[PDB]
Amino acid sequence: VSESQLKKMVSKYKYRDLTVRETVNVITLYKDLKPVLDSYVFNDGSSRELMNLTGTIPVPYRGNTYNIPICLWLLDTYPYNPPICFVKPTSSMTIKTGKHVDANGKIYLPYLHEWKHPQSDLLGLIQVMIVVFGDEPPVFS
Amino acid sequence: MQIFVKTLTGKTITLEVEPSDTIENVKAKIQDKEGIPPDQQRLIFAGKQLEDGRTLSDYNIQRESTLHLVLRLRGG
Amino acid sequence: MQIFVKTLTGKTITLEVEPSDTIENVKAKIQDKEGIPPDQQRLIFAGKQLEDGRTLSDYNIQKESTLHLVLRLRGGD
Repeated sequence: VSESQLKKMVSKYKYRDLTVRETVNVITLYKDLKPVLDSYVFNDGSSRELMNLTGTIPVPYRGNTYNIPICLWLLDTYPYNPPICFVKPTSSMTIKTGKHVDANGKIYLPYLHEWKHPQSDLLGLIQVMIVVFGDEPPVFS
Repeated sequence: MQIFVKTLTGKTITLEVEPSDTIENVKAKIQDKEGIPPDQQRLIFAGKQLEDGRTLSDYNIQRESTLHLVLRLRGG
Repeated sequence: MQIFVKTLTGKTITLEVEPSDTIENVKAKIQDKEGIPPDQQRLIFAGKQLEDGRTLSDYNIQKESTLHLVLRLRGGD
């Protein structure tokens, strides 16, 4: 919440402004998404404080709207690099591994494989996630 | 369910645990397969360090899931 | 061992504690570096709130670990 607090959690980001703006443009359309500062321990064990967007996104399916929970991670430099998406399934959700989701929850979409920064953004990434998830549900009660 | 565990050398191990299995228990299973002391094992899922006081369902770990194992006592 | 502490503004602080160090002690060290009253400091590790009656080893905190500090009452500026 607040734009000031947002510019504080991303003070160690090479491209603050950009990130911020983009973030503001995201939470703006998807209020179900809120920024948070947490430590991301890579597989190598290393750790780093990055800002991710935790929450849920609306994905209409069979006339029903499912609020699939995701967690986008931004690296000190997410203005040119693709965020680390993840499907955080609840105790009442079962990951349906497919072409855009594995057993760990990792998300796979052409938008990430071909990420640039001049045309690629969070908003665009989220919108594309709703379109793909709409045709292919990564989870099922 | 069945899960996978990758190492730092490039070795994958398969284990059969249950959603009600604690991480401490998972460490023991790995100590019986590889012989790595639980006190010298670091599990990581989705970039998150699992605790020995939590279970698998607590982390939302489904089947065919992949976990990372890190050994301690080498650097800092 | 050495540990790190991030703030809500984006500031990292380095401290040298021991596995036998209590949480309350850690708060004092931060109060001498920044001057933040222990009663106005909230430590968090792995999404868990550390207690002032527990130690670092109790939370399985190793070296090079990162901790989060939260201010109560909204100190702000």
